[PDB]
Amino acid sequence: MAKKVNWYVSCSPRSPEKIQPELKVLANFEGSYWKGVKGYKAQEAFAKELAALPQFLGFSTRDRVAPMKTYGFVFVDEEGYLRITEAGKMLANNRRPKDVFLKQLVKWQYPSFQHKGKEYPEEEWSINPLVFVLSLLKKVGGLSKLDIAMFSLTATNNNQVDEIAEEIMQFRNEREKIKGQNKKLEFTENYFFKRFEKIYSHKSKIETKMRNARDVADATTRYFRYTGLFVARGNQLVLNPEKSDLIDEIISSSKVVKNYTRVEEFHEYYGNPSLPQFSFETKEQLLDLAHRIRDENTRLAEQLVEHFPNVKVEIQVLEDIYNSLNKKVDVETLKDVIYHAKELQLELKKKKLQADFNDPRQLEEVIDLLEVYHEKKNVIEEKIKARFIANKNTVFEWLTWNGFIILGNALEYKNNFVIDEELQPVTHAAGNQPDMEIIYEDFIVLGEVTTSKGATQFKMESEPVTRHYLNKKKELEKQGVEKELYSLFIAPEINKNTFEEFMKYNIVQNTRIIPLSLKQFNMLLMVQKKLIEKGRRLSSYDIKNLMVSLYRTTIESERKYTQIKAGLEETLNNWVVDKEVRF
Repeated sequence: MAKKVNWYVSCSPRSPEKIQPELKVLANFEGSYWKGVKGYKAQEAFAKELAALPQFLGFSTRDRVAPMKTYGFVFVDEEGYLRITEAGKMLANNRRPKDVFLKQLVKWQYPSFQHKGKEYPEEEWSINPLVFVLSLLKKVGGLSKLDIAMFSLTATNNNQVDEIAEEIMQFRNEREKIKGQNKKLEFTENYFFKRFEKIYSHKSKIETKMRNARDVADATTRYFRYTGLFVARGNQLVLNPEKSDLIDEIISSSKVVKNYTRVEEFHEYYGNPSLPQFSFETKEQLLDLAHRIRDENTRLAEQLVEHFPNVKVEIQVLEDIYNSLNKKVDVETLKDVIYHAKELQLELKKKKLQADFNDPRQLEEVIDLLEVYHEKKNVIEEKIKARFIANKNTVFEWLTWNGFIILGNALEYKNNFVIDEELQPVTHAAGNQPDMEIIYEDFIVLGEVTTSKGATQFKMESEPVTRHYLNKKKELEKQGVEKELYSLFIAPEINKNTFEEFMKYNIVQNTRIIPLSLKQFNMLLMVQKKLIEKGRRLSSYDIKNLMVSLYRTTIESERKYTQIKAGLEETLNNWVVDKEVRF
């Protein structure tokens, strides 16, 4: 048949936040001829402007554009011109972008204008993929990436939820009986092999399909987590329990519209970011929602403010946000207040972790997981696969960032990697950003981490770390922010040449890059764990003193690699001794 048997979240890009800067560029081409030969001039000029983005400096145009069509941001009208829908104009302008994605992905259906005709016959196809996963999870609790790959992508109709839920429950019951981890895996892989054989050099072909399903399941979890309707718990996608009422309405009102064959008519609906219109989206009920989020944020800050006065930052931001409602109480203003209020709630939740780390087992879990990264590559993959959806490179950013939260005292713990509504990690930081920026009262630390080693580490890290550092120093000067800037570079094993290159930049180009082995970083967290056991904890000054001290050693030590390396070990030990804790 021409007929496809699975749906698809493109891997270009694999994470949803990279659409917005592409779409902003594409919006400059609105009203250009875009189809057939008259369309060459515009597609070509777009290709080029898109090439200049930082995200491409460190493909076929039609492959970059396809997802923007699939999610209803853009279309080609019947006279062949490029048009940007209202959803695409909101996203280009960066207005409530997770809520734009949430409404586009809820309307997303097969068949559709992009997916119709002989390949997508109505006899087989009638599904809203995101709502299908919502309904499924109601039955099966959680789905791993592999579960999504095996069971979900090959659903082609909303009406299959009950039968696939049944099948999963029974697959988990068979697996559950199989004794021992390695036999469990074989069984899992055998079920997956046969299942996909019935669905589609032979063994080669069917393994390609399983791998494509795995790759797509990954992008699927990242786009779905971006809407906030789903979050990760361990290595499983689960429903977000803060969204239950929304998720029930979504399931109850979703639909596959029949009018998909004609472009303008289908996009007057699909391109409308007002739709679907949810019950609570009246002035009266959005007031109530804004007020409930205000109370949640108040409760969180109330409970932390005495022992963690760095919540003062979010308290003031909340006030600024809700003050808008002194001027205007219309639907659009209420939606902006709610969007920014939920963002600020996530900031309060990062500061809540400082309270959770008062429990020595929570603090020690981060230490033990960081220790996993001294093991062999294959051991790290397997241990991280069992506990996270994100790959082990992103999880190392996330663990290091938890490291900084454990140390305490920041005004802002700015992860540049993406996390979801439960603060679990999603996607690595972009190549033009440090992995995190930790902002303190009078200094700033860029956290730069890598699991890389050897020449590969020099190649991957030497230049980006120095450029991130000098870019931020220039930005701070431009903004008149007078705080001294440091970058803390952490790897399981710091390569000699990398180390030397940063020492050269500190003394020659006036950077303040401080390289610390993972072992040295974990010593810090062990220090703080021992202080908390005694009713004490590091102050902001303690952390500043460590960064200043280590920095001074980098530029004052004798120039030999082994001398600067020993100087740093000694400076670190001095600061550790000073804390009067015991190993």
